[PDB]
Amino acid sequence: FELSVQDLNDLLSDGSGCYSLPSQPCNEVTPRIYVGNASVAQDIPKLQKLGITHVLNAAEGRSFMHVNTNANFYKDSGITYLGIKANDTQEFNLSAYFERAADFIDQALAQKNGRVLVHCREGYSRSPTLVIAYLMMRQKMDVKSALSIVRQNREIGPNDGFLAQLCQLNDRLAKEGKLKP
Ligand SMILES: O=C(O)C(=O)NCc1ccc(F)cc1F
Repeated sequence: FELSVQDLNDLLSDGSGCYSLPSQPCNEVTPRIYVGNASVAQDIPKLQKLGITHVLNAAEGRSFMHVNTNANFYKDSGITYLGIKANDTQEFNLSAYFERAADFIDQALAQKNGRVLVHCREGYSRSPTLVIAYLMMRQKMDVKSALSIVRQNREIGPNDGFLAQLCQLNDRLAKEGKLKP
């Protein structure tokens, strides 16, 4: 999938081939789904104002490359938490979590007042990958349309390994007849 990954890179970059970082801490990328950074995840007052009911930490961990939070952190607010201990590297198999994350997003949106924040450290690689996978798996969007819609609403940049994982997901869903044209 080296070309399909390059094709996805061309959709992320500007036309000069360069990659921009997020211009804001948090964005609603599709209705009731937000992608953001560590600071928004750790600002409970901000979360309550946005009306976030569910937080999916896609970078849970203890290092400087992780966000060191847990369900306890959110007990007082009544926010429902899910953590995934992922690393932002080309070899980390985030695809093993796609079903779990999609189920959690579905759980959040199944309540009419539900709003989910999917976040990582910068809201740039780990978290957008999960949202894109969700859109493909649960809203029948092909990878190009899903990545494009997220990228229109937030500067994102999944690493090439994550992008290769999304391409393999796309091939499987296509063949199973689960993608809209
Ligand atoms: O998966 C993530 O958390 C993620 O967003 N990684 C990108 C990133 C992390 C740290 C940094 F200083 C600059 C970055 F662009």
